[PDB]
Amino acid sequence: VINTVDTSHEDMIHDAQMDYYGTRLATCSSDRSVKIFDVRNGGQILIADLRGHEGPVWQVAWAHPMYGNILASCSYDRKVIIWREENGTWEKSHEHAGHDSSVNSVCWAPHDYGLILACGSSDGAISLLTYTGEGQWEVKKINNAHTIGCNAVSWAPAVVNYIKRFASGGCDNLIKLWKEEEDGQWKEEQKLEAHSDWVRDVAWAPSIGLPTSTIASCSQDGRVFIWTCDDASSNTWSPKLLHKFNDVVWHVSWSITANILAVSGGDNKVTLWKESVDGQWVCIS
Amino acid sequence: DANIPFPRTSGARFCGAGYLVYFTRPGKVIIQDIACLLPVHKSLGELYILNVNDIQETCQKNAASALLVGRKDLVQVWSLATVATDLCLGPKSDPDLETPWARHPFGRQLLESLLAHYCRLRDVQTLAMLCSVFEDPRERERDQHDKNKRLLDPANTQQFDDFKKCYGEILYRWGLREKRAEVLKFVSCPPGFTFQCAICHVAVRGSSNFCLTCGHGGHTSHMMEWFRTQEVCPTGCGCHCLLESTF
Amino acid sequence: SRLPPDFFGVLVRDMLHFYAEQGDVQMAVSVLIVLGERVRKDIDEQTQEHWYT
Ligand SMILES: [Zn+2]
Ligand SMILES: [Zn+2]
Ligand SMILES: [Zn+2]
Repeated sequence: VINTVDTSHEDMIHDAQMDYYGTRLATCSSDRSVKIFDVRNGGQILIADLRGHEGPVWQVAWAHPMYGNILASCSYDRKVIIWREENGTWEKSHEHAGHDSSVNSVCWAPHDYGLILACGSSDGAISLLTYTGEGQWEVKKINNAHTIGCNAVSWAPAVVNYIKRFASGGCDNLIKLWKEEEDGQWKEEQKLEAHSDWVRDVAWAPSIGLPTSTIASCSQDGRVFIWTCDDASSNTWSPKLLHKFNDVVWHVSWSITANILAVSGGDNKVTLWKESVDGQWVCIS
Repeated sequence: DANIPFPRTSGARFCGAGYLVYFTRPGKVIIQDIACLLPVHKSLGELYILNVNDIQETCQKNAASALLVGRKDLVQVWSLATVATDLCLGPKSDPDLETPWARHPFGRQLLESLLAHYCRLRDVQTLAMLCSVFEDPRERERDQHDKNKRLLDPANTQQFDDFKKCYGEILYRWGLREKRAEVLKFVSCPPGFTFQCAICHVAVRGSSNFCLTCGHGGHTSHMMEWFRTQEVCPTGCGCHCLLESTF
Repeated sequence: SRLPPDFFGVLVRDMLHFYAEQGDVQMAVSVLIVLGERVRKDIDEQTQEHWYT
């Protein structure tokens, strides 16, 4: 079916993400407001409001229910605000401003590691806010992480202790892949550079047991690249094009089982890809 | 703001298990169903009985469900699993006696072929269910025989466990937890004083409750019966346990 | 919406070959006769004569 909720906003809408069970709907916007809508059997009703962040909002990401009801917001203002809620009301919990340029993206970490939140701001740095407990957080920093600033961040599925790995890429079209040593340092590993000018979004496919790591990409020049690799521990990342549209591509998304990719860019449209038996990506709708 | 890729007005995204969201500029958030697109289905998920004792009953019960749903390759594969898991094919410890059913071509090789095809089709559901169901001197021979004894290769246990973890995560997504326990039941790797009752005084050894404040506990059904109608400590303590035990 | 048609042919051929190696030429010939054209176009013609004789 088709479900539609009226935004009742006054300015633009930048992102919209639902909840883990499919029983909530969050909306970021440039009105300096967030309006949480309870979607259930086709009905739009309010639950909360975000009347103030000191600026427009860019991207929100829900956290795992294992740890409760936690919502994050990275936006224009240079602040990242969490919304831990208690006793049926949504309340501002904790904020920090560890940047001197607008926060670009936030992406919640896999639940096995803990409750970690990567923050790729526009000032060439990445901050990983770990939950120390008892209402305290730790803020790490890696300065000079980019020459133009990371546009967006992504987390790698967890494998078998543990080895934390995540991917990010800036406006210098030099997408890299990080790592963490035993000490605690975020050492760099590699740097893919088969991109034209910039890379807006980066998304990493979910893992379902297949020995193959797949990373998507979308450049500011029309290109949706699928950087598959199946060389176990040989580290061979071979780009393969999928298309080249008529305008800038904005966001790349994945399925649960990594069979469908949906890319929506500057053309004010959304097209759905796939992966055919031969090895070519075709549209469906 | 030099780094300004500002005018973002469109976006598509997958959410939930069976859902999709997208919005556009002319602007209400329209979602859509994609349940028939992914190889997994919630409807078939709710019906898939599993059991460790009576394997055959599970296979024949799952057989009817796919026909009740519409899928076909399963109403074949489940039948093959039923005929390829009977206790008549029980292995024998001695290596002399008979060739194991694993080394028969319709044994292990069939399992590998089905696993490969459904890996290509990218359907973690059937993988999880099939794997769960199928789960100097002369001394250095019985070890190799036990290695060849099994219908699943001992050299790829990790991938099977990964399948069984992934299906559990998707089941949690859907909203079923009992099934998440049944599936995870098969995974190999692991996940003072005062001991009397208070309503019948017989020693407790199993499942129990108590207040944090009162410190009076007992059998769980006992507390169901007691607190069905009252609000006081059973041992004359005065606690309103509905205001203490719970948060 | 089904399995691909020519899916199990290789397994049938391997089962027959395995049964021939052990020396049970009784089941191989019986399966060949019972099936017929559904399998006759996959085994070499110089092997069938060996089994039959
Ligand atoms: Zn009792
Ligand atoms: Zn008491
Ligand atoms: Zn009490």
